[PDB]
Amino acid sequence: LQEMKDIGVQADANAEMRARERRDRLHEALSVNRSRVNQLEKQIAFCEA
Repeated sequence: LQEMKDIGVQADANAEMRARERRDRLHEALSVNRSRVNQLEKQIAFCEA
């Protein structure tokens, strides 16, 4: 219990599932946005070349 107080995280079950869901969809959205950026950058390099 002292360890719990030390870590000091509420870690509610609802909170945990919700948190993992949001952060995971954030991860994938990040990846997609970066992929889009990469594609546009490649097209632009193509135009220059």
